[PDB]
Amino acid sequence: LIRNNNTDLMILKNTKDAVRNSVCHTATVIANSFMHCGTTSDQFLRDNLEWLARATNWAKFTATASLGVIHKGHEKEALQLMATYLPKDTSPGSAYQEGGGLYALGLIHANHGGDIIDYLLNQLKNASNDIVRHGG
Amino acid sequence: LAVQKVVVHPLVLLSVVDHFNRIGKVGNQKRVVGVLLGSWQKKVLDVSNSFAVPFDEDDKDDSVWFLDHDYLENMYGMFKKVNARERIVGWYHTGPKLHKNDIAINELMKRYCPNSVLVIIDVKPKDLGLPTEAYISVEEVHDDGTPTSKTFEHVTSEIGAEEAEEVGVEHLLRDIKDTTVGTLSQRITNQVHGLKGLNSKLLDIRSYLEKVATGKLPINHQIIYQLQDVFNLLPDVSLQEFVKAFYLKTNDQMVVVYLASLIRSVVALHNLINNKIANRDAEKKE
Amino acid sequence: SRTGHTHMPSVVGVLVFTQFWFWFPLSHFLSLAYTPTCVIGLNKDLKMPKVQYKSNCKPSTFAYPAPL
Amino acid sequence: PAVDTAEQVYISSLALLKMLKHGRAGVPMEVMGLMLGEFVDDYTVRVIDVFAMPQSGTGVSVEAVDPVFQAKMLDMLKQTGRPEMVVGWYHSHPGFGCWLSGVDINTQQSFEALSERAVAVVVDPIQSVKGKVVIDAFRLINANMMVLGHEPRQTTSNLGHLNKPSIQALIHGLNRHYYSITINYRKNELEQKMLLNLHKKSWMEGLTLQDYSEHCKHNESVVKEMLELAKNYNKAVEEEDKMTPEQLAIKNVGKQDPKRHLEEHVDVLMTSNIVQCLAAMLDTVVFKLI
Amino acid sequence: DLYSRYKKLQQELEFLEVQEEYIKDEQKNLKK
Amino acid sequence: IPKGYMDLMPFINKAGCECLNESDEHGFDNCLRKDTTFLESDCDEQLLITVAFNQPVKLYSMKFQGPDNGQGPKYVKIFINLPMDFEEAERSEPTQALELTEDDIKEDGIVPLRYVKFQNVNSVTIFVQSNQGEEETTRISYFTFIGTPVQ
Ligand SMILES: [Zn+2]
Repeated sequence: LIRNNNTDLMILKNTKDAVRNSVCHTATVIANSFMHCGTTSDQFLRDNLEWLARATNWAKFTATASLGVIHKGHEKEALQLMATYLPKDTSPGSAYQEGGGLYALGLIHANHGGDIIDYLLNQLKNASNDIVRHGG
Repeated sequence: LAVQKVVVHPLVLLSVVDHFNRIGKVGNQKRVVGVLLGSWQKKVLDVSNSFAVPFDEDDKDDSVWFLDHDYLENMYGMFKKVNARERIVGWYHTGPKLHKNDIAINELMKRYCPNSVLVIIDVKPKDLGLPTEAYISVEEVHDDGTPTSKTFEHVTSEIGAEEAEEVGVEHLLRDIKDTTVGTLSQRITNQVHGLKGLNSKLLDIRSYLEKVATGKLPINHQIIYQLQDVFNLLPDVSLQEFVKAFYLKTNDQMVVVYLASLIRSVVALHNLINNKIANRDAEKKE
Repeated sequence: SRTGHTHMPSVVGVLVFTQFWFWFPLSHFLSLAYTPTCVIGLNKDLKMPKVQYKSNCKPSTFAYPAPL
Repeated sequence: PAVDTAEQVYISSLALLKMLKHGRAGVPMEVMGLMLGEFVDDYTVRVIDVFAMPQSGTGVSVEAVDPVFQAKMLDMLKQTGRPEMVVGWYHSHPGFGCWLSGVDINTQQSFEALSERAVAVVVDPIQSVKGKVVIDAFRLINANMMVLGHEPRQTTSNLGHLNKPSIQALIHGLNRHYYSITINYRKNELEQKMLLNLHKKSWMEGLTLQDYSEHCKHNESVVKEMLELAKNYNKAVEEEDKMTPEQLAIKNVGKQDPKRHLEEHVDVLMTSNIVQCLAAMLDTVVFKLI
Repeated sequence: DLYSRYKKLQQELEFLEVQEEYIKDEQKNLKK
Repeated sequence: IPKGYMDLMPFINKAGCECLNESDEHGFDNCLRKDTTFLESDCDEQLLITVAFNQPVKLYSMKFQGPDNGQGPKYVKIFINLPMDFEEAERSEPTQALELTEDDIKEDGIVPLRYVKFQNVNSVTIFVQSNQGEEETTRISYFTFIGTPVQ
């Protein structure tokens, strides 16, 4: 999928300008993860960072989780890949991102959690927020 | 008597069930007693609301029982402010049958309503009968010489609803109720229920006579007096006059059914003609 | 699957995706159903050789849509 | 934290009937009351029971909540096993749809100051018909949050957009000053069977035979009615043979249809006579002297 | 292909029973 | 206490926690205390505790400890938010009937609770149907409920 990633970013952009609601906002993020599933290409999210910041609450959970769909099969480095996107500790509204990162991690290792199970088992154990336990 | 019929509204049944489910919680499973509110129209009672009252009794002794009558007055005034036309018409209790101490409780309730009507509202979903049994206190004057005593006389009870009450009830019974069944099917189901109700009541009398026969219960001589009347009223369907009249009447109704069935077949053929004309015309243009 | 086996992640992914009705984040489970459409050539060394397969049909009957 | 469109308001069978009974009795006054229950979680508001408030005086509008009446009723209901907090208020809108007016918005702000998740339920006892009650649950939109460019509540599911908002409510400020919460109903088996007793005739009526003098008279009259209808029915057959297809319905408007009344008379008579015959035949063996 | 036609017809017959059972069931509830 | 769930003993109304069939010399006040003093009964080993909370509170686990002499509990029936006369406990539906084993009743054993049924608990009553050694009376220790407020 990486080499043959013939995605069309003009389709996504033409609908990004048509996003006026939170439901249409989160739809594009799920749409973005769909057209880039397994391609490890977050180009749309990189070039629209200020637009992605409009997502709040569970839209942040969905947006962070979209990373795992994009990076499905990226077994080589995912703990460092997710930690690169997400800082370790953050106070404001980070439960949705932190929980979304855990459920993004499982999306990367779907049906193939050979060694990430131990990490997800620890984080779920040492989890305090309900949202993070939801993503974990 | 003073009460000809008691109409108990679906709100009371739901309220009484909710009273039982909230007092008869993990605490206990005794009977709960409340106060009935309603209006009076000619001689038919119109029980339409109720509120719970604190109540307790001893399982062993029947003379030991408590009813918060001050609570009764406080909530009645609370309810009177919202709906002044709804006065106290009696009390209720969810006991599956009567209790020895109801005649004492009715005396307490008789102060707030002289013609107080006790309605036993069975929370358990009985299959054949209505959950409500309306009783009124009467002074039974025995002819054997035994002194006149206060007893409960049965009053026929019916469940009827207000216009908005029935609107909500049909909303809650929208899925469960099957209204597709025609009237004729419903009437026959009424006859089956009538047969079932009679058999159950005949079984109750037989069970009572069994206890009397073995000495479990004493001979009443008022039930037995009534029972002779029941068996005397049993008509003789083997009489020549009755059988001829029955045949005379049955044939009178049959010809009307025959005429209506004859008309039905003609109308049905008219419908078939129109359908075939419509079908033939539709294919001619297409 | 191509052989005919009931692909467990594909079945699971589609059902949990249909639960987006109750929970939007559940829509990502459809990634489980995305099976790549490919022919992977390999050698005895489990590496990918430069092999050029031939599709005996027109290029346009199976091709990416023309970009706008 | 943002409210969710997946939030549901659960009204019990008892609570629904009390608002309909109080709302209909108080037509057209916007008769109000308190909804008792429990905030189960961030997505459920249970309305176990309600109790109606008195009307202070004349006026078709929502009056202020009387604290002494509220305090006394809550205190007394706790004595009969009702220790449920007030989760909002209800009031009636007798025929003009379910929405919140200017007075209702101020009334709801009083509850939202005390409990942030209080719900204003509006019941239309006039527009409610059997099997479909016109009810709606509303909570206010904070003008500060919506003006800045934030949705009043987050959408994480389809559950909040299954019911299309009515034009009457959208006219009166829906999705501008308040939002609607989807209402479900908590019905159990016990309460459903209890309500099924409504209009359940006594077992005596099933075996009760209609008066034979009136039954023959009714049979007499209706059969005579079909005598004229059959005469008219013949005319309708010839008339409709020569009738243009535009007149199949227009010409039937305002003029009685012999075929339609013939079927009704046939249906009534055959139900009447079969039941009378069947019940009579049953009674001859059930009530037998031998 | 002679067995396959016989078995394919058998499933198609059995499906017809399923369809005709659900149509009668739906008609009952459509009347409701 | 288990992580994320606090000891709810300070949360409860000490003035408002009644006891039924409690020997005067060792009572409810000594029961809640961590020290050696217990809550013994007078009429029978059968005993009924009533505990009313200040604010709505969830109960995750309890530590209903008793001495290992045999007077410790062996049958605890827990009732939540009753609208209890030593006959109801004979025939009723407990929220979670609990057979407190010797490990459960020692100084270190904690007893898990059905967190599903213990969510909105404004007042809780615990009943001791039977003790371990079939003695005339029972004895308790710092009976505390572990959980979090409803908030
Ligand atoms: Zn209003």
